[PDB]
Amino acid sequence: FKPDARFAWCVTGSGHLLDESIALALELPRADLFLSAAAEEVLPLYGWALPRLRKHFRVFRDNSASGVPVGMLYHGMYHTVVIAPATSNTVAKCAFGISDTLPTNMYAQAGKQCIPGIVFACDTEPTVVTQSPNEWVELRPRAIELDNVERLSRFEYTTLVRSLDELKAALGERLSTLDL
Amino acid sequence: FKPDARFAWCVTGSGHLLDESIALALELPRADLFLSAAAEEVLPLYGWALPRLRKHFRVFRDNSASGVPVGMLYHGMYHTVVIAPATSNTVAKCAFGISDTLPTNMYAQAGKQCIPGIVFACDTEPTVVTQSPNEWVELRPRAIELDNVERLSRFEYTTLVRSLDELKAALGERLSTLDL
Amino acid sequence: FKPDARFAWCVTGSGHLLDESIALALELPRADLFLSAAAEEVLPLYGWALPRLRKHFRVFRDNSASGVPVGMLYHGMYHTVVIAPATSNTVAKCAFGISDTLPTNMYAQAGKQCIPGIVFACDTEPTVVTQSPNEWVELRPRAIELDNVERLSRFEYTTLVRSLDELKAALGERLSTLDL
Amino acid sequence: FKPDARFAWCVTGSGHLLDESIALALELPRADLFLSAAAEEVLPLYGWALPRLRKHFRVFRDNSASGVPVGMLYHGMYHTVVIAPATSNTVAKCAFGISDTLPTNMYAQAGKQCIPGIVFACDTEPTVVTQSPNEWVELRPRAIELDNVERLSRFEYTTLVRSLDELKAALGERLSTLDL
Amino acid sequence: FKPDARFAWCVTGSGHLLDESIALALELPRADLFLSAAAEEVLPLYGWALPRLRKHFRVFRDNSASGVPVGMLYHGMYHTVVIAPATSNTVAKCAFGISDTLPTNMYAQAGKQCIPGIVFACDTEPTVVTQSPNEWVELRPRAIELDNVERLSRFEYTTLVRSLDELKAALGERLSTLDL
Amino acid sequence: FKPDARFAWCVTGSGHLLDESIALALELPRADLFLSAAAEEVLPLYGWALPRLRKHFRVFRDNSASGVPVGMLYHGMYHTVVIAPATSNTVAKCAFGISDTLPTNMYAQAGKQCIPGIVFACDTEPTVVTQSPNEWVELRPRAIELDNVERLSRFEYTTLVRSLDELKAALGERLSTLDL
Ligand SMILES: Cc1cc2nc3c(=O)[nH]c(=O)nc-3n(C[C@H](O)[C@H](O)[C@H](O)COP(=O)(O)O)c2cc1C
Ligand SMILES: Cc1cc2nc3c(=O)[nH]c(=O)nc-3n(C[C@H](O)[C@H](O)[C@H](O)COP(=O)(O)O)c2cc1C
Ligand SMILES: Cc1cc2nc3c(=O)[nH]c(=O)nc-3n(C[C@H](O)[C@H](O)[C@H](O)COP(=O)(O)O)c2cc1C
Ligand SMILES: Cc1cc2nc3c(=O)[nH]c(=O)nc-3n(C[C@H](O)[C@H](O)[C@H](O)COP(=O)(O)O)c2cc1C
Ligand SMILES: Cc1cc2nc3c(=O)[nH]c(=O)nc-3n(C[C@H](O)[C@H](O)[C@H](O)COP(=O)(O)O)c2cc1C
Ligand SMILES: Cc1cc2nc3c(=O)[nH]c(=O)nc-3n(C[C@H](O)[C@H](O)[C@H](O)COP(=O)(O)O)c2cc1C
Ligand SMILES: Cc1cc2nc3c(=O)[nH]c(=O)nc-3n(C[C@H](O)[C@H](O)[C@H](O)COP(=O)(O)O)c2cc1C
Ligand SMILES: Cc1cc2nc3c(=O)[nH]c(=O)nc-3n(C[C@H](O)[C@H](O)[C@H](O)COP(=O)(O)O)c2cc1C
Ligand SMILES: Cc1cc2nc3c(=O)[nH]c(=O)nc-3n(C[C@H](O)[C@H](O)[C@H](O)COP(=O)(O)O)c2cc1C
Ligand SMILES: Cc1cc2nc3c(=O)[nH]c(=O)nc-3n(C[C@H](O)[C@H](O)[C@H](O)COP(=O)(O)O)c2cc1C
Ligand SMILES: Cc1cc2nc3c(=O)[nH]c(=O)nc-3n(C[C@H](O)[C@H](O)[C@H](O)COP(=O)(O)O)c2cc1C
Ligand SMILES: Cc1cc2nc3c(=O)[nH]c(=O)nc-3n(C[C@H](O)[C@H](O)[C@H](O)COP(=O)(O)O)c2cc1C
Repeated sequence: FKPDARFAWCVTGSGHLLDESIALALELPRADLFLSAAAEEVLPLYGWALPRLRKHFRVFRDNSASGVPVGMLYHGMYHTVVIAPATSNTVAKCAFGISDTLPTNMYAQAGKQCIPGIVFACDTEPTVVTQSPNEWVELRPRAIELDNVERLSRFEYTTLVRSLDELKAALGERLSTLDL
Repeated sequence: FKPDARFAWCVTGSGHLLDESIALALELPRADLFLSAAAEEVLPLYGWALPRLRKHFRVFRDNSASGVPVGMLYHGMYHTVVIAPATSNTVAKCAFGISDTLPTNMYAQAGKQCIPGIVFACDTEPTVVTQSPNEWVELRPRAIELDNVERLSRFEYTTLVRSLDELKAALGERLSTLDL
Repeated sequence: FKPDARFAWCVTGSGHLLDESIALALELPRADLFLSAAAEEVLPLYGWALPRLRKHFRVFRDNSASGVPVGMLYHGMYHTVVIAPATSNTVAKCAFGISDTLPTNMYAQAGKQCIPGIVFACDTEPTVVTQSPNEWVELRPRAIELDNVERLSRFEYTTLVRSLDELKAALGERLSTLDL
Repeated sequence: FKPDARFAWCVTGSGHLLDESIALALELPRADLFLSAAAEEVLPLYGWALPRLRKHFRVFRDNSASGVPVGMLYHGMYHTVVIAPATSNTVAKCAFGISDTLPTNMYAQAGKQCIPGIVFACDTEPTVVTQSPNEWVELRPRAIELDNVERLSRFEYTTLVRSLDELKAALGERLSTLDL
Repeated sequence: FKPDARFAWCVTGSGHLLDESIALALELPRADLFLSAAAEEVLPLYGWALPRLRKHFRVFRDNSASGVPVGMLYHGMYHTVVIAPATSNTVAKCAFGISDTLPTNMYAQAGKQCIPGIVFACDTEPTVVTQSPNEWVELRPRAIELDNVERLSRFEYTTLVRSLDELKAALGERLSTLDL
Repeated sequence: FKPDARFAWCVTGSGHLLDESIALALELPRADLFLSAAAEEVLPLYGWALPRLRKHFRVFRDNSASGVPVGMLYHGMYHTVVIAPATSNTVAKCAFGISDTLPTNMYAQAGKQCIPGIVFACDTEPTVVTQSPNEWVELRPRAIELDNVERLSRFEYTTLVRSLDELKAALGERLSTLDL
């Protein structure tokens, strides 16, 4: 990798722990953001519109079908790919080798080049989504979500994490490895 | 249970997600706190000294060897027992039927009376503990921690949860069941 | 054993059949009582405060972390160890080789010296606890209680009994063996 | 670890080979002692009262329920945890992930942080305890003691040793690794 | 069942826990007694002669070969059949479908009509029978007694209980079911 | 055996725990020493030259190819054979039925006559041998040593012990059996 290589932090269209995920990315020494089309829609709804993101990050939008920004991986510009948060959709696509979004292309190309990937899968446990003070909706991962997490966790050069704490740990191990 | 039955929320000597756990307890309609001896030492270190807790809760300290406050379970005063956060130590004791602290006695007696228990086990995944801005310690659960979580998760009338989100979901299901 | 060796009768913090257990101990030719910390709290609630016990027995309280009174086993002063009643907690500790109370230390040290132990396990069957004339609570042993009884029943030099009648029988066999 | 990191040598309430264990600790370049409550009672009976220990060691007593001194592990102050001698009780607690004493908390926290532990289990073989010149008591480990030693010996980052000689060897290997 | 349906409490010729069994029957809201021929002989020997029983109960003697009083089951007069205490003899007869006494006919006819039966089997554990202050006889259940208890415990609409405590629990569950 | 029968204590050319082994032999009521050729060379190096040994013991040197002193076993002069310490070499020879030294002949002939043998095998665990204050050598038993210990431990009339404590226990049991 180049001496000043960076984290490639991909964001998908997940509202789940989105703010906390960006908060962690903010703590990293050098990271650029790579968005899916859905992320670009979802991020403004949770406090992270593009103009705010660009105060802190270089931000690459998903505006090509071929995933043109992934070409930077060939130039040693990114030492690690992160997907956080990862929608169930993106976990499914990664697990089956589908790459038709910027984050799934970044992940697949990283793997082909033996670049470490860290994937924060957010559908491993039940959760609660509230609308009013005394009304809420419980979400429960389905068999397919759980199976896809298991599938992806077995991938080469991939650390699948299931919580913010574990994401922090994976990032910390990567930083230690890179002597950063 | 009595018409005005409450949550029995037990706290153990865990700094891990302690503040967020108390925050959830604060949201419940009626809950009393039951501390281990270690909790009484640890809680003040993280912003929850007894005088602050007592502004919001009835608080029972672990000051008897026999677990005298557990007698209230026999009077239909508590419809649910929670342990959150639960130290690895308390998960181990619960898993093997040891009850020599107020929280482990509350849990065991609940089970014998078929009162639902919800246990927030905090040692299921790696995590990071920081001391200085650029120095930190990674913790990793051992086989025994993982095995004990598996053991306890199989207990009658017990919902073992592994995250704050899942704890919220379990609490929400309980509230729905009780029509609260 | 010394010519005038005695029964070492350990009491734990169990209200269950406590009065009947002490009644049986009273019938034995020479027995001393060894209490857990919880027993010292529970016994007065059921008619057996320390001053009443001391009219009939030498009574050893659990007031050392190391279980100092157990040293008397090394001097041939006790030919038999009894635990009656035994809490689920003490059955669990005995079953896993934990000895951090006077009764569990007495039991473990007895075993290491091949001194017969008799353990009255009180959580083998459902029971009823009453509060008012027409209101009561049913207790039901959990899998862990049943499993721990099975575990402990297999121990060397150990007779696990599940009723007062069977405790009487075990005591009677011991008396016959000792020609008392 | 810090440049001047030390051995964390835990002592439990075992009279067995206690004097020889302290003798070995005395030979180590830098070691602090961490006592259980039972150790504090037992040590004076065998020639090692606290004032004598403190001529040679920093000594931490077990005077908190939460195991406050273990916090020093997070600061890289101890490169190794030793438990020697280890009572059957402490071996049992370690084997099942119970940590409610200073030594068992030191051991568990070491493991979670991948700090090497060395445990001198003293109940692996029959032994003789004498009272008078021509009278003595044979002790024999029970199945549960032997099983617990086997269990603990399989733990991550743990070297279970069964003799003083093997403890010396383990310490020597650790010193060689640390280039001390 | 009729609105004022009763317990049909059968007594067999067992001296074992007979007084305590009648004591429990006395606590039930509405119960009639149904005796075997042997019960009629044994009951007076233990404090419960027919005239004393009839101060508290309607009492049906076993004075017909066909078990004429069992006809009352067809009229919805009894919501539950109890046998307590049950001799080994009556447990054996029930287990093999033999009905040639009033209690065994009550039990079999209850089963055919899907009326719940509760059977207190008294030969599951060793016990002691005393004659003089320092002389006694130990009884031990044989394989056939243990096997027959296992057999009967599997019967439809049957709760086999092995202690007074468990009998109380079964009765309590029945009362709760019947909203009594 | 003769009324004044003795222990036949064999010594091999082991420096390991040699001084402590002789110390135990000194405590026995009546024991004679039987040396291998290697023992006669090694003993003076560790404080036990023949003239010192002969102040306390009758000492038989290995100065015949046929093991002439073993003839005393035929005359009921020795009730027990001990080998302590036993070199790996002597454990190997005993395990395979080789008897071409005084100790291995004493052991084999004892076995053929059903005379109890106690063998202190010293190669069951790693150990440390020091030369200078800060330099030492670790020894580790090989598979063949461990296998041979297992083999010999299965021999008729043989108690294989792996520590000084266990040797003391075996000797104590023998003394108790012989009412000495
Ligand atoms: C269309 C939509 C889909 C969502 N899907 C998920 C999901 O798959 N998993 C999840 O944990 N939360 C999901 N959420 C919840 C958001 O991530 C987040 O919690 C936020 O509070 C949304 O609030 P709201 O759905 O009530 O409008 C979803 C929200 C929306 C609007
Ligand atoms: C406000 C909002 C919040 C959402 N949150 C989630 C979520 O937390 N997890 C999830 O799997 N999908 C969530 N979705 C649905 C995804 O955006 C949707 O599946 C999309 O196709 C994901 O595409 P992507 O994986 O390429 O980013 C959300 C949708 C909306 C509109
Ligand atoms: C003695 C001690 C034990 C701890 N044990 C754990 C643990 O088992 N699991 C965990 O997630 N955090 C553990 N922590 C971390 C605290 O829960 C919490 O994260 C806090 O930040 C402690 O900061 P500090 O250890 O650096 O002093 C422990 C902290 C201390 C002092
Ligand atoms: C400041 C501090 C923080 C701690 N945090 C944790 C923790 O997050 N998880 C854990 O298993 N133990 C933690 N410990 C250790 C426990 O307090 C210790 O094991 C204690 O025996 C637990 O007892 P309890 O389960 O009855 O509450 C901590 C200790 C201290 C002093
Ligand atoms: C805190 C507490 C725990 C008890 N635990 C048990 C138990 O595990 N098993 C049991 O048979 N009885 C148990 N009991 C019941 C007492 O042993 C005894 O039956 C007595 O009647 C207690 O009355 P009470 O609980 O209504 O106050 C418990 C009672 C209390 C107060
Ligand atoms: C009034 C009272 C009665 C209790 N009765 C029982 C009981 O019958 N059985 C039981 O397992 N625990 C019972 N407990 C709970 C035990 O006292 C508790 O588990 C304690 O930790 C036991 O410690 P020990 O085994 O060392 O004596 C009771 C507690 C109280 C306050
Ligand atoms: C209460 C007590 C418990 C003991 N437990 C053990 C033990 O579990 N294992 C052991 O090898 N020695 C044990 N010992 C023996 C001491 O560790 C030590 O050998 C010392 O000589 C004790 O002498 P004494 O028991 O005759 O008073 C115990 C001694 C006492 C007093
Ligand atoms: C004088 C004395 C010596 C003891 N020696 C031993 C011993 O050698 N081994 C052992 O397992 N227990 C021994 N015990 C019993 C332990 O001290 C007891 O089990 C205690 O609960 C251990 O607690 P700990 O493991 O936290 O230190 C001894 C007790 C006394 C009073
Ligand atoms: C003929 C006879 C048979 C008995 N059978 C039993 C029995 O099978 N099981 C039992 O627990 N007790 C049995 N007992 C004991 C009585 O139920 C009861 O305990 C009473 O104390 C009888 O005293 P006794 O036999 O010494 O005369 C029997 C007693 C007698 C006389
Ligand atoms: C005084 C006395 C007490 C008895 N106690 C018992 C007993 O406790 N258990 C038992 O199985 N048989 C006992 N028997 C024997 C039974 O009465 C005998 O087996 C009889 O045939 C039982 O008939 P039944 O089951 O129809 O009532 C006792 C007999 C007598 C005379
Ligand atoms: C030739 C020789 C062989 C030895 N073999 C062993 C052995 O097989 N096992 C052992 O525990 N010690 C062995 N030792 C060590 C001695 O038994 C003893 O520990 C003593 O301290 C020897 O010191 P030194 O070897 O440094 O000269 C041996 C020593 C020597 C000189
Ligand atoms: C000073 C010295 C110490 C020795 N210590 C040991 C020892 O501790 N264990 C061992 O297996 N061999 C040891 N040996 C090697 C044995 O003496 C050697 O294998 C010899 O052949 C043993 O013969 P033996 O079994 O008939 O006595 C030592 C040798 C020397 C010179």
